[PDB]
Parts: sequence; structure tokens; C-alpha cells
Amino acid sequence: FVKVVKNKAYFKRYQVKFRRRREGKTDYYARKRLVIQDKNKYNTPKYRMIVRVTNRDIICQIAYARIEGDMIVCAAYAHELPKYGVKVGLTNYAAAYCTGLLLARRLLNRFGMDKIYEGQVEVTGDEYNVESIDGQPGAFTCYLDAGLARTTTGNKVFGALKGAVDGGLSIPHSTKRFPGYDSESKEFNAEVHRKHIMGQNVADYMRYLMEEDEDAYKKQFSQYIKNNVTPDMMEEMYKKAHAAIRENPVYEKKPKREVKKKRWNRPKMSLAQKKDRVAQKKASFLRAQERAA
Amino acid sequence: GRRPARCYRYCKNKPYPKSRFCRGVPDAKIRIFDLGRKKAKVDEFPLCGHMVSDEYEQLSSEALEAARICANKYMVKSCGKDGFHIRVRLHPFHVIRINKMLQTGMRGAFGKPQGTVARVHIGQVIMSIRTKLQNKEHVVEALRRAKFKFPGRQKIHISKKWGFTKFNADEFEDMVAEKRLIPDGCGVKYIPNRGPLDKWRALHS
Amino acid sequence: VSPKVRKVLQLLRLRQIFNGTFVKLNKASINMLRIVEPYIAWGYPNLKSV
Amino acid sequence: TNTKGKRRGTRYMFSRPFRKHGVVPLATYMRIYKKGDIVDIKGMGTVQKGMPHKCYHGKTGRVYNVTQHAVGIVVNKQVKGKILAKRINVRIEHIKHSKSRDSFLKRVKENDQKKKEAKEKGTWVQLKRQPAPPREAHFVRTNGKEPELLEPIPYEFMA
Amino acid sequence: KENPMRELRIRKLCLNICVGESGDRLTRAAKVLEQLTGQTPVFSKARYTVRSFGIRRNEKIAVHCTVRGAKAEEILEKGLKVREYELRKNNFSDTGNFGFGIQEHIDLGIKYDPSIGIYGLDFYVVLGRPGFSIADKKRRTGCIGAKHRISKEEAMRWFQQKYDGIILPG
RNA sequence: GUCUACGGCCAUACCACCCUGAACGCGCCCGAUCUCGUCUGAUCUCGGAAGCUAAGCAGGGUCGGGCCUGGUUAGUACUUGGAUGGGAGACCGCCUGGGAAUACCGGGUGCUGUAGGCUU
RNA sequence: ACAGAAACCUCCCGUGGAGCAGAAGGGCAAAAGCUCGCUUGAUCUUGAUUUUCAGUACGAAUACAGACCGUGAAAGCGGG
RNA sequence: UCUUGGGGCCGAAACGAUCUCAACCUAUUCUCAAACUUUAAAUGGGUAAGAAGCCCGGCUCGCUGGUGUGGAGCCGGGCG
Ligand SMILES: [Mg+2]
Ligand SMILES: [Mg+2]
Ligand SMILES: [Mg+2]
Ligand SMILES: [Mg+2]
Ligand SMILES: [Mg+2]
Ligand SMILES: [Mg+2]
Ligand SMILES: [Mg+2]
Ligand SMILES: [Mg+2]
Ligand SMILES: [Mg+2]
Ligand SMILES: [Mg+2]
Ligand SMILES: [Mg+2]
Repeated sequence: FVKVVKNKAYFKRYQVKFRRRREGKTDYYARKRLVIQDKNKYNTPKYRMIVRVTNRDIICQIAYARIEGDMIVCAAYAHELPKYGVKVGLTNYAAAYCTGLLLARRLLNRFGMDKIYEGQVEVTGDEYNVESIDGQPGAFTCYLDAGLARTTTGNKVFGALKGAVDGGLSIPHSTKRFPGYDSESKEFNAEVHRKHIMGQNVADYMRYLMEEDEDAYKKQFSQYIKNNVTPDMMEEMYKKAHAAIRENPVYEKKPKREVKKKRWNRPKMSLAQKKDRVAQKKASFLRAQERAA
Repeated sequence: GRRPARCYRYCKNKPYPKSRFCRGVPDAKIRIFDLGRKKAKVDEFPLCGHMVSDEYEQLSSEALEAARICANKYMVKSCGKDGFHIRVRLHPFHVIRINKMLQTGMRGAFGKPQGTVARVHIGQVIMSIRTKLQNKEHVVEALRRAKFKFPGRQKIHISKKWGFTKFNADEFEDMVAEKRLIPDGCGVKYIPNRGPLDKWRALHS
Repeated sequence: VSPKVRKVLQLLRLRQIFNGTFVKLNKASINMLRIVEPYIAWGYPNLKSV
Repeated sequence: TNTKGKRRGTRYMFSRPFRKHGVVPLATYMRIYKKGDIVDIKGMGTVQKGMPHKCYHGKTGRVYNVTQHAVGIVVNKQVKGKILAKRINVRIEHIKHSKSRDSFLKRVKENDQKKKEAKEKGTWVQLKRQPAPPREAHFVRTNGKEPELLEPIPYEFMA
Repeated sequence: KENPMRELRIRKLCLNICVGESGDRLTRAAKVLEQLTGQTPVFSKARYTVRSFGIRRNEKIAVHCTVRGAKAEEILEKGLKVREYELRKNNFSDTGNFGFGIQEHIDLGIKYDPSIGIYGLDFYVVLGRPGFSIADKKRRTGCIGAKHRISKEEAMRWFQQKYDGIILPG
């Protein structure tokens, strides 16, 4: 027999990590450097672009930190994209670009800078940085908050970053992590990046499956077929998505409806209930003991 | 060999245990703190008499060893080698030093370890004897003799607890009836109304 | 006289033996009188004493 | 004699409290310190940069300078028979806004409002604080019961 | 009816050959694993120096590799055939895994080669159910849960059903 | 009622086991052409949507351990100031104020900010 | 499998009970530890401050400011 | 208590049986720390208790900046 390590003393001495760290959601080493503002800038907010890719969505937010909790300034979601013509593939690189662009256009519309800072209305996929215009309100500057993502080349967080810079936001970055950057030659190809932004990597995959295996094709792209999304029309679908996104980036909140009260889980038992339950258990145990005797 | 115990009777210095900073301490004179029928169950010996210190002082491990023998011999002679259980309740942890002369004088005068002593307080128990109730007079006489091996004033006091347990003698038996006390050999375990109800089942099954 | 008692006796204006003053009582002053307790006789005077 | 070492004697002073080690909560860096603020200095061992010297632990000062990470504090230090005003540079991890002036500031506002509210009403209100007065006369009702007689208990040798 | 997401599967097959000494033998051993599996193995270095074993720290003394998916089952069949699908109850770890050893690698259907020699190796089969990867991911890593774990009995039962094997007492 | 993204305080939130989870989610999950990275598409990256709450996750449970908070311990131990108080001393008592901590007993078991959902 | 108390492989628990050049003390868990990759902020420069203190020097150290760089996707971090 | 050893002890002999004493683990229990500690006093050490304050309106900036933002400075004014 060996010592119980997780004994009573192991818990008397135990210190728990920050809740968000226990949950595995926040990197507090990274958060401190991202969100903390220089003390000589006082209350000047330090904005950052949050990009989180779930199993079925892309969440893009513009937040600055306060003592009580972050204040989300603007937010766009990939599940909004159907309003703009994109029905499927809401977690690919092209959707990330659309989600990011919608975030930038939505934010600039709010501050009234959309006309001033239109960004790169024509997607070339190349290094582009917006510059403030003298005599006009400065360009909105934020930073990318990649979370726990492994920020390698082609990571979709940089697709959303590319959408936001092309939307008019000022976000420091390089092209090293856009798809099309070649490590061997240390050279960046803007056409390869433009392919991913338009999803030609997805479309080229479709033709591959179609010309290689019909059954594997149906398995991999069943919902593309259902929505009548074909490899030829993909680029114009996304192009029609950008133009509509720039045309109207405003969000209209889903109208909140009253709901009849309904409790879907138990409440805590009261002290009387818990105390009685032990009383019932004790009587039942003795009652069963007396019978067997 | 060793100095008269009057040289170290008073708790003048801070506690000086045998540790990694005090190396070379010789072994203590007292190595056995229990004797008699240590294995008696809690219920065989309801009586407990203490020798209580009236003085704040240091007792030497030689006096603890001497008293242990003195008290034990009289108990064996009057109650049998299995009619009692003695427990010396003081352990000699404080170390006393000696600055051995024959010359440097008082230069570099920090002393080497010389022995060990137990630091006892007013009201602290020095040793205890539990035996049967018809040995109340024998316990008092056993402890009265042991006092002559110690410096200062002690008092013999018959406890109201049950043997070496912390529970009052008059209410010990009922607590055992209600299974609030479960004998565990020399002493008892205390059963609170807490924790998994399964334990309560095992006790009450 | 100790430094703290010596200051408090000077604030009460009792710089000499058998010197007398009236003191209106409250938490602030009652705690001062506690400091100089071994150095003063005090109590509640009546109209005749005033 | 003793060494003149900078961090001598701070075994417990600069250590972290029990079960409060690890990450530094980020609201420690979200505090806004302005020129003229009152701050309590408390060295934190987790951050070894900008650590105030041990003589400044538990002293309160006035902020006179603010930089990217630290502030300049004017804090009184007594050295023999004089008190010096010392200007130290301390990273904002080791300080915290003092609450001492708040009870004053809270009073300043309530006074000015009372002084303005009573003025328009042509009355008079108390603004100055006062030490606790001796408790006024009052009746104590026995409620038809006799006070419990108390006696000293016999000595009993509980050894 | 058992939930489909509770069924057992072979997470990975761990093949190891502790040659015991760097040099020509160890390099040959790496080749044998490459033949059996089809992927380059990776050496492992001695953690310490043990005079009796004749190993010095940071010295390559073993070669191992991980085989998963369809290839893992095919090679597992080879080894269990060599054992006649007979294992001992002790061969099953309390965590739901099991393993066995092979004396000569030629018995696994590998043609002998004069330039390589013969070698033994270890087979350790790590079992799992769907969802076992929540503990190996980066974001929101968690523990699978008591009801989702695999027991010595369950693995022994799986071995019998999957291969009709025999679990020898002792 | 409750979830998701980002949080503040950082166990009342942890740990162990058990029960239950509507909808949207979050996941598990299916693949490796592309981006990317591995001995291994297990992880990381990427493309998906057949299946499932089994697990994570959420809520509830346990005369649960821990944690938090009270009571008792106790006006006790300790302590500021006082005496030409006691005692051979060791120490102790009183006067004037302050005043703890175990064992033991009870109760509680996350709150909450911004943005976005689901829930007649 | 050879393989043993001890070689290498696997799973599980693991609040640090390891490690961080050295004395000890403090500090540290997606790090301050281990491993890779790129590197020379261990560079150039004026002041202020802290520590011992006489509020002198040295030494060491702390916030800044001006350049030139490294690194990172970036926020930042780095003048041992 | 077999997860290891000492004595035996039926034996054909094995982790078969039989015990037994050790170590091991589990709750207990006596006694301790100047160079231990979850707790934690008294006495004590800073600070604040207004006119150098409080509240208004405006101007300057090369500093910071989505923002006529932020911060600092300056100017006039009202409050005892
Ligand atoms: Mg990072
Ligand atoms: Mg003599
Ligand atoms: Mg001395
Ligand atoms: Mg469980
Ligand atoms: Mg459902
Ligand atoms: Mg896979
Ligand atoms: Mg379930
Ligand atoms: Mg409990
Ligand atoms: Mg909750
Ligand atoms: Mg790191
Ligand atoms: Mg610089």
C-alpha cells in the first residue's frame, strides 16, 4: 500500500488557478501584455481584435479591458454571413476573411469613419496597411488577440486579421503568416493568399474529389451540394459577399420575445430537505435491519 | 561527570532543539516513555493520576529516567507488572551547553552540547499512571516517591478523565453505549455526526 | 517622567505638582487621562467645588 | 554586526501570502494613478523589478511622476532626528490606492452638500466631527424580572 | 443498447526495441521497425549512466515508433498470431491497456536479411473510446470522466471478442 | 431558466463519485486536397457535417474531504501602563486598559461585467 | 522480449514535494523550469532616483529620455 | 496487509496451507522548534482630518489619440 497523495493535507495546502485558466480558455501571460495600457496613458483604451474559431463558427470582437471586465466594442460572427450570400463553409479561411471584414466595416460604420477609411475594396491579398489621413479622425488601431491558437502560417486568425485590415482597421502585422508565404525562399506570394481568401483551395478540393471519388465527394461536401454551391461560382459568391458586407455592415438585433417561465434543471435542496433525507435514510436502514432479524 | 542540576534549573535560554544547526548532541538518558501493560484496552484502567509541575523549570533527562524507574518499581511491587500503564509525558528536547574549562577565558565562550532537558510549565503534566480503581492509593504513593527525583514542587492529582483519554470519566460509559466512542486499544476514537452515512451504517449494523 | 506621559501632562496644563484644571470628558480626552493615570487624581466635581 | 544587504530581513515581508501565489491579477495593472495621488507601498515578491526598499514597505506617499510601468512617489522617511522627503520609483505592482483620504473626501462632499442644502433652508447643521460624548441618561426596564445573582465559582484544580 | 460513442478502439500501437547499446546494432534495429511499420522510427537516449548496463547518459540505446489507424490493427494481428492469441491476465494494465513481447522479428512475416540480423520488440496497445482526446488538446483540455474510462476487465473482454483470444491465468 | 466569446474577484468557484440535460450553442466526431506540423493528421494546421450527449461542459446530489463564514475554546493564553504587592527563588496575584489560536459544534458551497444567442 | 532494485516503451495520479551556476531566504507551472529556432539590450548617450549614508565616494540597483538593433504574427519584451 | 522481508511450520511443493514479528498503508495518540508554520495579539510604524480645498467656463501643447480623446499646464469665476 502506498501513501494517498490527495489526502486531507493535499487540499488544505492546494491553491487553485484562475478560473479562466482552470477552464483552459485564457493565457494570462499573454493577456497581461495584450491588454495592459502604459500608466502614463491613463484611461486611453487599449483595443484588441479577438478572433476565436469554434468547431462551427468564427467569433470576431473588438474589446478593451476594464477593471470590472472587458467591454466588447463591436462583434461580428460567421453565422451572420448567410445574410450576405455565404451559406456554407463558415469556418474556412474565406469565411474568416468575411467575418473579419464585417467586423471592421461594422466598427467603422459605428464611429462614422467608413467613408473616410474604406480600406482595400479590391482584394489583392497583398500586404496592405491603412494610413491615417491628416485633418481627419485617425485610423482605428487595435491588435490581434490570437488566444491559444498555434499561430503558424495559414492560421485562420490571420484570415480574419486580413479581413479587418482590408476593412480599414489599423492592426500591426507582417505577411509571414498569411498563406502563400514560402519558408524556403522567405518570399510571400500575394496570389496564393488571394486564392485562400476566395476559397479556391476549397474549390480545387471539390474538383479533386469529383474527379477522384464520387462517394468521397458526397461525404465531404454534402451541405455544399444541398445549397447548390459549386466550384465555379465560389469566387463570385465570396466577391458578392464582400460587396454586400461593405454595403450594409450594420447589425439588427434579434427581436427579444417574452417566454413563459420554464425551469429546465433542479434547484438546490433546502437544509430541511437535506436534513430530512438523512433522517429518512437512518430510519429505513434500521427498519431493514429489524426485519432481517 | 555532569554538573549539579542546579546549574540548569531555570529556563533561561530559548529552546535549543537537536537540529541541523545543533550537531553532536549526545543521546538522552530516557529512551522509554511507556511501560506496564501498554496494551491494555481503554476500559481496563479507568483511573488516571498525574504528577503536575508547580514550577516553570527544566527537568533533566536523568531525572526523568530516574523517576520512571522509581515510579515503575513501586507500581510493579504493589499492583503487578500487568496491573498498570505508566506514560512519561515530558520529552527532553531542549539542549544545554557547557563551556568546558581546564586558556582562552570568556573568549569564544559558546558552549558544546552537554545534555538534554524538558521544559515544563506550571500546570503541565510530568507523568501519568492509569490502573484499576482499587489502586488509587498505590498510584498516589508511586507518584509521591517519584517527586523526590525532581527539583521544585509537584502535585499529584487524580484526573477526572477516563484513563489516558480526553473524556470525563463519569460520562465515558454512556458515550461508548451510544457509539460516540469506539475503543482503539489504549484509547478511544471519537465518532462525530458527520461524514458519509455509510460509516454510520457500519457502526450501527 | 516618561516621554508620552510628559507630553500628555503638558497638554492638560498640569506642569507642576498639585496643579488643577477642568477637563470636559469624551473618548478623546478620557483616553488621555488613562495614559497619565499614575500621575493624576481626577473625578467629577460638584457645583460647590467649581 | 549586520550585513548591509538590500533585501536582508524580508523573508516574510516580501513573500506572498498563504495560497495566494502564482499569477498577479491583471486589475493590479488596470488601476489609474494620477499626479497627486496617495498610495500605500507594499512590496510584492513575485515581481522583482521596481521593488521598493524594505524601509518603504508599509509607508504611504504622494505620486509625483507616472511612467509606463512605475510611478514616482514622495514618501517621508525618518533617519535619526530628521524626516526626509524621499522620491522613489516603484512599479505599480507594489502600490495600491490609499483609502485614507476617501473618508475625508466622502466627508468633503457631504459637508458641501449639507452646507448648501441647509443654506437655502435657512437652518444650521453640524459639519465638524466630534469625539464620542459620554452616554446620556436612560432608563433600563427590568421587565418584571430580578437580575441574575452572580457569584465567584469555587477553585477546582483542573489538571 | 450501448451508445456508439462508448465503443473501444486501438488508440495507438507502441513498438519499442531497447537494443541496449548505440552503434551498428541500434541502427539496424531502426531499420527493422521501418520494415515492420513503414515509417521512420525515432531513437531514445539513456536518461542516466548505469555502469552495469554499460550505458552512458544521453546515449542512444533504444528505438521506438507509434503506429495508429489501419496499420496499427494489421501489425497487431501479426503479433497476436505469433502468440496464438493467448495472453495472461497480468498483461492488462489497470488503466485499460495491454502489451506483449516478441523474441524474433522474423516471426512477424518479415523476410530475414543477412545485413540486419534478428531482433525482439515490445507491443503495447493503448485502448480508448471516442472523446479520449479532450485530455490531449490545447484549448479547454479536460479529463475524460470515471464512467468513460476503460478497466482491466473491459480490455480483457475486448481482447476476447476482437480476436477470440485466450487469457491465461497467472 | 440558461448557454457562447472576452473577462473582474480568483476553491462559497476545488477534488471524488452519482443523477439529469429541452432549444441554440460549445463539443465529441468524419477526412487530409490545400495551409501547416508530426516516428505517427494522436497533438498542431487545414476541409467538413454522417452520427452522439458516451465524455468534456452545465445544473442537482453526498449526515462527502477541502474551502468560506460563525459559535465554543474565552475575557482563557498573551499583553500596555502601576505599586516600598507576595515569594529565598522560580514565578505568581492584584490595579488600569487591549485581547488571541486549535481540538469540538453549526451554517454556506460562486458572485458578477460587456457583447451575442436559445428559451410562449 | 532479453530486462533484474536500477536501461527503454506505454497509460494513470502528481501544488511543485523538481529545476532555476553557487550559500541560504524569497520568487516562479500553457513559467522564471526543459527543448528547439533566431540572435548580441552584456552596444552608444545625458540627466534623475534608490540602497550604505555624512543623506559624500565607490559598488550594486531602480524608473525614464535619446539613438541604433534583436526578437515576435503582434501587444510587447530586452540596454546582462 | 501481500505490495516486500525475519522466524517457523505440513510438505512432493508451488503465491498451496499455517501461523507469527517486522516493516508498509489507514485513521488515532504523547511531546516539541531562535535559524518551522495555517492562525495571530497587545504595544507599535505610515498616512488623512480642507482655502495649496471644492466646483464651474475657457485657452496652450511638439506629449497620448477612432473621437474636441487623454493628461498636464495656464486663465477667469463662485463658494468661508
Ligand atoms: Mg503567445
Ligand atoms: Mg561540588
Ligand atoms: Mg542565555
Ligand atoms: Mg466522475
Ligand atoms: Mg437535444
Ligand atoms: Mg483526425
Ligand atoms: Mg450523461
Ligand atoms: Mg462538508
Ligand atoms: Mg454558477
Ligand atoms: Mg514560454
Ligand atoms: Mg530605450
